[PDB]
Amino acid sequence: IENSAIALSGIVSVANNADNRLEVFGVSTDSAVWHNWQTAPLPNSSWAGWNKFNGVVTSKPAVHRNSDGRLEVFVRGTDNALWHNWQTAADTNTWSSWQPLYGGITSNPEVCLNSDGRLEVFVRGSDNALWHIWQTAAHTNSWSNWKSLGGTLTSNPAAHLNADGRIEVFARGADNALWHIWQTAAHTDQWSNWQSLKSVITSDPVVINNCDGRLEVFARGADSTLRHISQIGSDSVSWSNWQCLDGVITSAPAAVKNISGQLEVFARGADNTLWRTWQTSHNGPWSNWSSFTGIIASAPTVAKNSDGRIEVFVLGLDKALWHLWQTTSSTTSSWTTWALIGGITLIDASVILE
Amino acid sequence: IENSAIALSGIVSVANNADNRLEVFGVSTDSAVWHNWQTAPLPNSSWAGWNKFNGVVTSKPAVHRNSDGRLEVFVRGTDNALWHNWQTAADTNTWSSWQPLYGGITSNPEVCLNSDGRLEVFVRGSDNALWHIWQTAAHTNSWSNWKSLGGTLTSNPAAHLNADGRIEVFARGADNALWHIWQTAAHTDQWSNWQSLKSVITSDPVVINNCDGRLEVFARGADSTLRHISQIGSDSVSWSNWQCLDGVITSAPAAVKNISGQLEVFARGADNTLWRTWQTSHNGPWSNWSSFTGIIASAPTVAKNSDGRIEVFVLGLDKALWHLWQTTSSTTSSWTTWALIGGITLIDASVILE
Amino acid sequence: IENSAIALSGIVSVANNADNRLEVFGVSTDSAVWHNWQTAPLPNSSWAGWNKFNGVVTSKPAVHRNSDGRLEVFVRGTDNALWHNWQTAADTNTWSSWQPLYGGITSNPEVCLNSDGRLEVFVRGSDNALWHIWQTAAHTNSWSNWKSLGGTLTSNPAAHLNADGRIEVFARGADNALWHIWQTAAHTDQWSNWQSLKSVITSDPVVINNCDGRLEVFARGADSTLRHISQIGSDSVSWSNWQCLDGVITSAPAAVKNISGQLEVFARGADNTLWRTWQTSHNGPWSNWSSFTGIIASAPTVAKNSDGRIEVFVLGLDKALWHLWQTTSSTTSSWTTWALIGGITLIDASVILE
Amino acid sequence: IENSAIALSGIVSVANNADNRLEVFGVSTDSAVWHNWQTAPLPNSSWAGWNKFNGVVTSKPAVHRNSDGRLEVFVRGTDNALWHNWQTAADTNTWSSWQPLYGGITSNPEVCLNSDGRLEVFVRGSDNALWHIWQTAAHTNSWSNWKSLGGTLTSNPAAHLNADGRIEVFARGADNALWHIWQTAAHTDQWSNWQSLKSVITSDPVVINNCDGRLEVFARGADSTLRHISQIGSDSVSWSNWQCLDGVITSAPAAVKNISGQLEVFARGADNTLWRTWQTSHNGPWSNWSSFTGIIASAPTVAKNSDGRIEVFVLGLDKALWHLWQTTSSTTSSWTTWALIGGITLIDASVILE
Ligand SMILES: C[C@@H]1O[C@@H](O)[C@@H](O)[C@H](O)[C@@H]1O
Ligand SMILES: C[C@@H]1O[C@@H](O)[C@@H](O)[C@H](O)[C@@H]1O
Ligand SMILES: C[C@@H]1O[C@@H](O)[C@@H](O)[C@H](O)[C@@H]1O
Ligand SMILES: C[C@@H]1O[C@@H](O)[C@@H](O)[C@H](O)[C@@H]1O
Ligand SMILES: C[C@@H]1O[C@@H](O)[C@@H](O)[C@H](O)[C@@H]1O
Ligand SMILES: C[C@@H]1O[C@@H](O)[C@@H](O)[C@H](O)[C@@H]1O
Ligand SMILES: C[C@@H]1O[C@@H](O)[C@@H](O)[C@H](O)[C@@H]1O
Ligand SMILES: C[C@@H]1O[C@@H](O)[C@@H](O)[C@H](O)[C@@H]1O
Ligand SMILES: C[C@@H]1O[C@@H](O)[C@@H](O)[C@H](O)[C@@H]1O
Ligand SMILES: C[C@@H]1O[C@@H](O)[C@@H](O)[C@H](O)[C@@H]1O
Ligand SMILES: C[C@@H]1O[C@@H](O)[C@@H](O)[C@H](O)[C@@H]1O
Ligand SMILES: C[C@@H]1O[C@@H](O)[C@@H](O)[C@H](O)[C@@H]1O
Repeated sequence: IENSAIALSGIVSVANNADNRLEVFGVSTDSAVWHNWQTAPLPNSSWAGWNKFNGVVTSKPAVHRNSDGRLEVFVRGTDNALWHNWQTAADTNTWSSWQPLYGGITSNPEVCLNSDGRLEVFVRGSDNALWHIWQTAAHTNSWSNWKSLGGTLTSNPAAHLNADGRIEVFARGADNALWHIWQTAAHTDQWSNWQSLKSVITSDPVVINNCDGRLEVFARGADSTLRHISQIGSDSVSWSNWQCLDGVITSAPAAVKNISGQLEVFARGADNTLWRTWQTSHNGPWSNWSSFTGIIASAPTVAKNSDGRIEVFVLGLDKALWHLWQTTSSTTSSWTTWALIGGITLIDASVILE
Repeated sequence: IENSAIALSGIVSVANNADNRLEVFGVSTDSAVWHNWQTAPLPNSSWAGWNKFNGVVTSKPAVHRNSDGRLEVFVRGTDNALWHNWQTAADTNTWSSWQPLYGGITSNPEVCLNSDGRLEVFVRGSDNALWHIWQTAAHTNSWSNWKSLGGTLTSNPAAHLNADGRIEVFARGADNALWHIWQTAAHTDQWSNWQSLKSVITSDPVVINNCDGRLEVFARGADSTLRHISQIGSDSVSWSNWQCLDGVITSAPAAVKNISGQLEVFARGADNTLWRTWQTSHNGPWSNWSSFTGIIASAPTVAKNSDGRIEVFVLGLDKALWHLWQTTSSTTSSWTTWALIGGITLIDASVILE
Repeated sequence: IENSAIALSGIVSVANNADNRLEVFGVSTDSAVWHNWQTAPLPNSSWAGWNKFNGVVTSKPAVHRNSDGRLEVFVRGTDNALWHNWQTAADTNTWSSWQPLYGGITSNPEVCLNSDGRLEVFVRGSDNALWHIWQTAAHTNSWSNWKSLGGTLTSNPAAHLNADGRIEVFARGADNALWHIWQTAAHTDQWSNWQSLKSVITSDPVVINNCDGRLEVFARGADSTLRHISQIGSDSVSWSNWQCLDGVITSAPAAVKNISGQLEVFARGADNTLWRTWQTSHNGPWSNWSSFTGIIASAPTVAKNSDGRIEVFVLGLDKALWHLWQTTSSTTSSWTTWALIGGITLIDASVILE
Repeated sequence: IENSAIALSGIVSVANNADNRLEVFGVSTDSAVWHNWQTAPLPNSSWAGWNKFNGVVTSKPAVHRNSDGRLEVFVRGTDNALWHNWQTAADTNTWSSWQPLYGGITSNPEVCLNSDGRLEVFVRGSDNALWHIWQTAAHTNSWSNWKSLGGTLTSNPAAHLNADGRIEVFARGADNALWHIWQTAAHTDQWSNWQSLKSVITSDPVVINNCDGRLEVFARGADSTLRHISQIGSDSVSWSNWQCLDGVITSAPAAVKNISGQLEVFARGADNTLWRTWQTSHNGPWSNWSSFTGIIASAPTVAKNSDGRIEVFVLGLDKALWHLWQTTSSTTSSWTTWALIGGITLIDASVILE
């Protein structure tokens, strides 16, 4: 792989509804977003079946739950602008049409919830800088003007809240290194400058918070293995050294914090099957990768059910969506084998960043 | 103190709105619930001023945020039944009138959110058993019938979600020991029998979840000191031994999990000032109690702001509400001194359980 | 129990030889010290049988391994002075006679090894102060003069090295509180003043080091339950709050750090059987006490074998020594039932401090 | 670097005496072992000056403290056999002549102390297998016959005790991977088969025990960065995945467990200066490498003083020994700059394994 490669992404975006039912969003062969959902937040739930949103789109969709429980989806349109739609009531299948947010965008959109309940969206813009736009009142359709955060991006952005409520954004730069930028006061328009975390990454960055409030970042490296880095925490502005984990991976990674407070990462492996690794104790070392049966055609997208069971979605070789999950809440739970969520096929609509 | 004492309670119930603004609920000299709130989730926010809900009540009010962001308050009425009111839209001061849930209740109400978005309320009933009633659809005014969980209670109930989504309820029994009962499957009407955690407690029990998903319970003991116990976790049905902490306390305790993932407890001390103790490292031993200046006339009620700053409310010697808070997000932050939230005086409306 | 009670002590002192074989020292009905030992450091080792040291003694004996591997025993004599004897070669049954160290002593002796290889002995003296005497060259019979550390003691002293090589000594004071005093530079004659850790204790204090270098102290409290306190560590001069553990105990406690780095404490319980409690995770909460079958007539004395198996010695109702042990090295090992180390009976020679 | 490279080794072997004074052993331009030592275990100690052992040698020397405190040194002779010498009394400069242990050896010797006080030495033999010989009685000159443990080695062996007293040996195999072999019962002649830990390493392996009893292994990898792996512990036979740490290193690493229970590693860096990294919390992530001033000409050899201060020895550009150290016991201590231990120059006598 080249230093400038971006590993194969997830084929859906997933959210929990207000009632915690899982719901997935992908793009079909008609270049439209479709969605499907659990009918009940139970281990044996049926799924509703695929439902279409009319309108042609030109990126992967990003979904987030508002602070009033309503799901809202962001996508690039045929005009290269940002568009969004939403549930008009939490847990209900009454959606708005696609509505315009304008701008000129050149990445998939990334959405985060501020600590004061306002959604905020981050994209690469026409000048390759990071741009952003936000709700100006929590869970309301009153949006700011577009504003630039500068930089030169070569991946999609990834955003996460610090434990103190400050949004921090990670993105690969022109030197193929991981860069980041952050709010310097919680949920305020006061941002740092861009700083480098060095290294080279060959996927979009993925970020998660540990129990103790430290952000941890995962990405594929130049040698095609998973690597990770973390905030050293307490008063400090610093981060750890980077570490690689052995095992060649062939997609973006997806990270989750299990019921027990420990980190787990999923990725397509060198043999094109799903691999999983977990921290074996607190902060701990990481397990050898474990494989699930079956060749997969996207990165995993990982979610947690209402009862904390982990569930993983992928593109199959039939170009449909498949999933598997933990059968019980224990971190030692058994797993199911891949099952089909049939009715449509999906395409990878991700923006070709080059 | 007698084994059957119940330490002085908090004078308000507090919640975060959908936008994370703090809002408090107490009962004034007119025996009505009044509320007040931060106008913005900022460290220097003004407060709106006290607003009254018409109607005479006969318990402490309990508030919880619905899964759609709307606050909802529960209280006993003049008819000894349960009543409730709610924001009709998240973050807005448009409330319903008090509406009936019926029943016959003999404690303050305790409200919990299931892991599937449905509110559930626990009370002592006319027969001294634990009773419960719940939303049958998330964030909707469709409520179940009343149902009994048996037992014989001598404190108010305290409810908390396990990390796997099962509600567990703690209450003092007829032998003055801590008892508990739990959902055996997440957000389902399938409950355990009552089991004893032994000991004797002389306050309502207070419960919190640690980072690693273990519940921990705090209460005042027979010797008037704080004591605590925790789930041993992983696969186990067991709990730890009890431990006491030195230092005589003179109110119910209030527990909070700080930004760093560590536990802190607040309580009125032997000298009638606010005391605080914290875990000095992970799981760790506990700090000696630290005091804040000023005599206080209730237990503390503790909350966290949108940026993780801890804030504490108490009844003053003037019978008004006072508060203090961390000036910044660090666990080493300085604290303010008590400041008045003036405009009304409060009474302790707690149900006299004897 | 009275605040000034001192719980029943262990009936033997135990050490590991240079080869790690266990060896025990007690006083028989002839008021002489006798000893016995494992013939091999193996789980099924035979014991040599009881061997007598000629000479009448008037305290419990204290043993320590020199920095050259030779065991050395300290005891009060018929003249109320300190006496000592030693192996003349490591792992060999060629002992010196009792030889004089003089002084006037009014407690059992306590021996510690400095971090520079010199033995040091702490006693209560004729004026009730703490006194000490030491080897002036490692593992040599060149001893200092006696020197006073002041104070007013009401228990035997207990000494332990800090992780940085400074000896620290714990003893109950005239107010029945735990006091302590320490070297302010490693293995140097530069000591702090006495400081109080407050509380009241009703046993000799017992001290151990945790993995992370923090000392932890265990003692029975005024309410006859185990209590404990620890250094908060890093740069700090401070200690934690005290915690009690439920369960009435009826002897001194004995603490051990298992193979896994976790603390375990043993004590005679309220029913006069051996009880055990362990930290269930790192720093963690403590397990409920677990009992072994059989009424015992002393506190436990606890040791670890060459392979880390824990072994516990007690006085039986026949007035002989009994022991039990872990059958394998795991912290989940099964335990044997009490077995007799027959051939003599023992008396409790502890100095009656009142 | 090639997969079969073995990074530059330490220029001395170091031990603590019975009194904890540091003492170093190297080979000079006369192909003889010389040694030097602290005269007192103090932060400002003078060093005695270089003293020669007569006799020409043909490997790096290995030293270990016996269970009776006497230092003992192992080296290959001009006849390719193993030879050894020892202090005839702990802490004294009265040494034996070199005495024969015979055999045919083709690596540097590695010495370990069993948990029953017997020294054991591991070498590569004439057939490239691992061979061993041991004291048959603790701290005695009664040695076993030579015995083979098989395998095919391409590095020097590294031995360490498990927490349960079982010796485990690590060595690079014919495939350049890390292999290991272990006692299956403590201090017994009952060994496992060889098993692979996979990976490729380009230095001798270095092993240390964590607080919690898990062995951790450090080595340079194929990409010239530090990598490490650990036992997953409790009941398990398994190890973690390998992790690399960023930063190109140019010598063997040296690992130490500080006062606080945390791991630190030292290595010559890409700029030929001494680099250091530490675990920033428990098990934690690792700090970015920190550099000390000055170009160095060997790997570091790391030791701890009687008071826990870390001290590091290296070969200078003048071909003499230099050292630096922590000025106080805190893990935040300042460090000195390199100072000369003058009087001789040293050569790297390591056996050329190819
Ligand atoms: C998502 C939107 O879909 C339709 O609504 C188009 O008219 C827009 O340009 C956009 O593609
Ligand atoms: C998202 C942003 O869209 C508009 O406001 C442009 O002027 C910017 O360059 C950026 O493309
Ligand atoms: C991910 C799925 O894996 C197996 O179940 C295959 O049979 C499917 O086509 C799909 O690739
Ligand atoms: C809270 C309610 O307040 C009024 O609405 C009364 O009519 C009810 O009995 C109840 O007290
Ligand atoms: C809350 C409950 O109220 C009614 O349904 C009563 O019949 C019960 O006894 C209990 O008091
Ligand atoms: C809690 C407050 O503490 C001090 O500030 C007093 O002056 C007030 O009356 C009040 O008791
Ligand atoms: C331990 C010693 O035993 C004998 O050697 C006596 O003569 C001494 O006074 C002392 O009791
Ligand atoms: C151990 C000490 O013995 C002597 O040196 C006495 O003068 C002291 O009072 C103390 O008793
Ligand atoms: C400690 C031992 O416990 C039981 O085994 C009794 O039969 C013995 O007499 C002794 O008390
Ligand atoms: C270390 C030994 O040194 C001398 O004693 C030689 O005679 C031996 O062959 C060996 O080299
Ligand atoms: C150390 C060993 O030395 C002898 O006993 C040889 O026969 C072996 O091959 C090995 O070299
Ligand atoms: C390790 C030492 O580093 C510097 O102090 C140089 O001046 C020396 O020659 C030596 O290389």
